[PDB]
Amino acid sequence: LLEQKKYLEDVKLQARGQLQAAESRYEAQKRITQVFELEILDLYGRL
Amino acid sequence: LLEQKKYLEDVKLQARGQLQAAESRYEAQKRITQVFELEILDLYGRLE
Amino acid sequence: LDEYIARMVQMICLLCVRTASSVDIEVSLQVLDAVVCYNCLPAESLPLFIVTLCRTINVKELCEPCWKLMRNLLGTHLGHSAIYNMCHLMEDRAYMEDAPLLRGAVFFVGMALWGAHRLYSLRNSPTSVLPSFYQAMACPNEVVSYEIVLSITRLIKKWDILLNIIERLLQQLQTLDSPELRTIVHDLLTTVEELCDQNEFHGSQERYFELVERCADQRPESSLLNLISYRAQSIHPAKDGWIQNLQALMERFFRSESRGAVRIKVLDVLSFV
Amino acid sequence: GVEEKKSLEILLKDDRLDTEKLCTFSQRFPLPSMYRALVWKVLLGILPPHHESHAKVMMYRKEQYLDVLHALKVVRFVSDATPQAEVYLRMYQLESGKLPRSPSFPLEPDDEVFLAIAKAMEEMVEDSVDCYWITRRFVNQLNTKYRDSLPQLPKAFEQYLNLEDGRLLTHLRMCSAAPKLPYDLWFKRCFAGCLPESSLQRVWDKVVSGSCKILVFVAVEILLTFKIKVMALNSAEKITKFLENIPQDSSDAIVSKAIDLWHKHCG
Repeated sequence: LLEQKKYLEDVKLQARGQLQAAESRYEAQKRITQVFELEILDLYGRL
Repeated sequence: LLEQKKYLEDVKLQARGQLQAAESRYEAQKRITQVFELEILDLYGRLE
Repeated sequence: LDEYIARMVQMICLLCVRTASSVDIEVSLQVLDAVVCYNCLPAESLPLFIVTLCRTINVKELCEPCWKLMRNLLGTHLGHSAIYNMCHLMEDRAYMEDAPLLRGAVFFVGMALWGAHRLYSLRNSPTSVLPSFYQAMACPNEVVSYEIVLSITRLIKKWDILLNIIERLLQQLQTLDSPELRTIVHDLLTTVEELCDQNEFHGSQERYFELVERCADQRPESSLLNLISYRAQSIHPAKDGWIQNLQALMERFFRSESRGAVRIKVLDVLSFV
Repeated sequence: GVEEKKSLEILLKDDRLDTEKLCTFSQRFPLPSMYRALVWKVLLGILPPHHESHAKVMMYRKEQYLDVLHALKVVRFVSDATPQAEVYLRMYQLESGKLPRSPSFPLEPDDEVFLAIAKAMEEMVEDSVDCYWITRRFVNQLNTKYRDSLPQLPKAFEQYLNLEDGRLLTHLRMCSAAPKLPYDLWFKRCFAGCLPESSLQRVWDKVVSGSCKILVFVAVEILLTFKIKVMALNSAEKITKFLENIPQDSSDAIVSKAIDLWHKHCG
């Protein structure tokens, strides 16, 4: 039972980290997305 | 013991749900990036 | 007109290339075609016009052996413009029945792929050009998908997750087209494609769709060691519960299975669990 | 049914928001309109069984909504001079990766069905963010969950109105109007626009909670409620036009009868 309680704490911690990793991935993706949007406006700078 | 088991199960469900929630944002962002580069090359053709 | 030097004190050149177009559809198979592409050659030695026609007429030629002539023409043609690819992909409608056309077009476009970049100068933008290929695969034909698989395999010899997901859908439609036009070549290219995917897997930056593709291609056509890595990654999740997943795999690989080796494998996996 | 409303709110009181309890609640009782949208969000997976988490889900929803709208603005696929159903079309086609190239491209049946649902959905729920999640998930469970029964719906409708009224079925066979009855608007588009929206989500309660063939019964209850107009006609054109120019009087009674109809054939 004590081992099971320790396992529950470990799984909760693992769930927290995976979420943050995915979110950071989304952030990185957002940086290329914003950079891509900018270059679009730059080439709009032609007309 | 059984009680702790069911506690674990519910917590797992909750976590996975709220995770795939943001995974939707992930998918959507990738789609936005895709169509972006598409129109990027499109106007590249339209450029000269 | 082979006497012609690149000087243009004239204007009707657009009409003469219209004529070259009208006539090249039926010419000699090895000489007068050479002459008409030869007269097309100095066109790039001059400013030009709307030449979507030049696309649709310099495309149904790559089949017959003239590779180097068309290659030179189109390579040096890719200057002063890039919109070539745009109309190329605009040629992905009402054309599902134009195997040679799409064949030549996409094979030439493969220049934009990792195989050989004789231009090396234009905006790469491969993720953009990809789904056009998924479209072009709207009709199942051997040689077109053949050049497609050859071009994509060359490209993948190397990042952009979107690149991946798209070509994932590409090979998905591929495996969808396999059970019908069961040639005895694309089986190879496909399975060896899975293999080389499993090799650059270490730096693939890809997703796990790959593994589930094996589940779709679970037909023993796929190699055995493929299945080994497969079951490994597929049990990798099962750690505390999700028993239904475990037993589903068990069915797929203990009841429905022939090669006893992987049976031993799944069995010892269960034992470990 | 105010006691039913209190049983609903006590089903919603626990931070463990089961769906099958709500599923039974729906299958036996139409829902309070004010709380309809809400349960649909949890009915349609938009919200987990734990309300306290819905806070973050809302942020994810508002974000994937602002993002797609801003993108469509950037590419100029959508113009601010468009409707609510039409503005969502760019987001769907995009989210589904099948966004076309020409903003003036012709449309496809799914587009019109999706466009109709969005117009009906907008009337059903004032919140645009809630409507996008609802229409998405609804069209989804249509094309991926209940598409198993959607093609073979007219034959089932004939079978089910058959043993309850063969008179309005026998004449149809003579009429040569059977193979041309387009229940799509009432089955695929699910009454979106023809019947009054403000009084339509009653059946859509069980629908979003998982009632597929129930529209069949509602179709039955459009041949019972308007038997004379269909009978006063024969040719498939007059029949289908009357089905189009159906009055907007008593959709209430139609759905109330279809309740007992769906109870009679199914349970």
